[PDB]
Amino acid sequence: PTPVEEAQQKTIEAITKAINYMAKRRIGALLTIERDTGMGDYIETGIPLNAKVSSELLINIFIPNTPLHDGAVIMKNNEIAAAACYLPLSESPFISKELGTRHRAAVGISEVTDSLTIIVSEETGGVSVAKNGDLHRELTEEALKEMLEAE
Amino acid sequence: PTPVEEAQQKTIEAITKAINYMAKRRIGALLTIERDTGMGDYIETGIPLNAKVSSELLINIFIPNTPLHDGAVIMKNNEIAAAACYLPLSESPFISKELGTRHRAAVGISEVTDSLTIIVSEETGGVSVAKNGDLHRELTEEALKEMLEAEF
Ligand SMILES: COc1ccnc(NN)n1
Ligand SMILES: [Mg+2]
Repeated sequence: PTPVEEAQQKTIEAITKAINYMAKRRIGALLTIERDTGMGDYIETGIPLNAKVSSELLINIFIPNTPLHDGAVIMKNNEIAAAACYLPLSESPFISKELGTRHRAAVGISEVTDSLTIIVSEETGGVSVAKNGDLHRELTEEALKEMLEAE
Repeated sequence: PTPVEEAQQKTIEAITKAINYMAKRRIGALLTIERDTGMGDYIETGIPLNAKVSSELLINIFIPNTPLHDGAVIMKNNEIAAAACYLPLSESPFISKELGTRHRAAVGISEVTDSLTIIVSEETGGVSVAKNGDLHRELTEEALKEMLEAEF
């Protein structure tokens, strides 16, 4: 593997470790990975970080009742660009009616960008991914890894 | 003021806001500001962040029972270089006997660098600074801000 490929794999590993920790503890989380569609306007609504990715930093960001947990982390160029960012809420009538604004925000950004967003539910610890306007629910760890590698 | 001066003032405002929040809630914290003596050897022992400073990130780092809360945050100019860093423990007899590892680590790094370290006690909420081998305890918010402004 090249240094770029090793860097992507290390980032995937950091993401999945953090997601698993939060799912176990039913900590709500919202993590959007910018792709070809720029999301600077949304990044600018949050707290700037421009931080190296680590599972530890991701977990510390989403701790309940802390400054940085309310909103979305947005990742760009293999770094955490900002935390506590605003995402647009989807008006789609085809999202499961039991879900709240976290999932609607993930679907909403997925409607107007090619980004991939990961959501951890605070009600169940379930893990889902929003892309292209659809929400993929009740993912296993292997399913999430496959989506991150495919992306 | 120059951009460098404005950035310094922003970083001091972020630090003081974080320390004040943590002091009020008895959140233990250990925050070393690198000066002219390079601290790379200690930065390398922690989790790399290389992150822009904010009061919100500093507070989130030290929340008890989280991955990044144990060990020192080391700041380099206007960045949080790393968290959960090791610092050497001082054996100075002028550290109050009731104080724990955070204060001893702060004095310890202050004996081998020109850095300024801020400590929040999880027992009392009191704020102290370690510099040049000396620990100064029970600082007011004004005293801390003045110390930080004088450092730059
Ligand atoms: C890290 O990926 C995932 C997905 C679904 N559940 C979990 N852990 N309970 N991890
Ligand atoms: Mg006194």
